[PDB]
Amino acid sequence: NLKDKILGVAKELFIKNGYNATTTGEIVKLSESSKGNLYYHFKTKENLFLEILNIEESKWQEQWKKEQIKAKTNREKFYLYNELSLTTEYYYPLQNAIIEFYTEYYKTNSINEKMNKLENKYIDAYHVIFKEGNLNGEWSINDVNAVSKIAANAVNGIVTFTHEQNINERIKLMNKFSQIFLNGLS
Amino acid sequence: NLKDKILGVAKELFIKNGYNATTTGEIVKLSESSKGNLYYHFKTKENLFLEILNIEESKWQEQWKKEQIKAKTNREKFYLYNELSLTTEYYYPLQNAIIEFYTEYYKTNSINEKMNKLENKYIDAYHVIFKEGNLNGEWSINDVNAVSKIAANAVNGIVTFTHEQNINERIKLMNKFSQIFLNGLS
Ligand SMILES: N=C(N)c1ccc(/N=N\Nc2ccc(C(=N)N)cc2)cc1
Repeated sequence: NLKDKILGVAKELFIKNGYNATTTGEIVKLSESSKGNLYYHFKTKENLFLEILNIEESKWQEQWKKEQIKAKTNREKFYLYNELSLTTEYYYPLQNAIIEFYTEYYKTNSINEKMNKLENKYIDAYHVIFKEGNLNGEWSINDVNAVSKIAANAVNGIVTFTHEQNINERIKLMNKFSQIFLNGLS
Repeated sequence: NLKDKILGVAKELFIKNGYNATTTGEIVKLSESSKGNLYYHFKTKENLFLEILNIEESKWQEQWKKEQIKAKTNREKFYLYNELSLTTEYYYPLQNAIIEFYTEYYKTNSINEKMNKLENKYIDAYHVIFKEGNLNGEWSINDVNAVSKIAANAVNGIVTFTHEQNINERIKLMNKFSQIFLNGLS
């Protein structure tokens, strides 16, 4: 709990003021903890942030798990998951601190390491969809892992580098993509 | 040179660090110049940055012109463009910085105007490729502009969120993408 309290307050601090501006000092006092406790649990702000990202990652899976029920077939799960990724991030408060964190620790392979363990989790989503899709003759892919890293990053790029147009156009495009992509698998 | 020497340093700081990560003070102190210098050419930081992007963009589209000749069909031009994006030292290595600048300056329409004019060069390459492919009868695209934006963004995605993996593993994925994508266009 004192650990959970820290992660909760930290999450809010990062949202209201960003990664860089937020100090462990603030986190320490606001969660009524201590530098020692914070160190014992996370060692560094970087690690603390990675753990928040971890928790967020879990919630996203939990969400997806109950959200994918609206998609009977994997084809649909592909469509839905990509659309969800696009819409939910449009209003994800932590997104900014993440940008800040990423573009701040992508030079050090230290933190860059644990981040892939994290990204892998986001790719599993696809992995499952593509594997499951195979065992249902929805398509036939022999290099799942591959196609999965692709869908993951292709989708993230569409979500990340299309910031300017109205939300409908985006969803329209993202869907066009899921269509094209799922078609090139046949 | 002077102006051109600034652009050179800034370009490095924007990559080696980030948009926000680097300030007008750094660029100056690390160029033997002084504060009250940048004006007629570099009035503001957002101006200096947008300038760098303009450069890198044109240096890349040019390299592509002097390299796409090795691709007889447009099908091959697509693969080729996507592969090179992984190896070039232009534009793409500044995507991280762009992301920040785009999510922290997409309000003042004074930017989104010029900022988006730069987004047309980005998707143009695919525009030409996809459009020409229609004439060359290699495929049948109706919503070229959409596909171009989609391909462009999808690719930037595979390029940006994999910069920490075996450079050849990347080429591999990217090629699998190009394959998957084009096969979907028909
Ligand atoms: N195949 C991967 N390594 C991979 C998989 C999933 C993934 N997901 N998101 N990545 C990601 C990367 C950067 C940002 C950002 N700060 N703009 C946001 C998200 C990123 C990378």
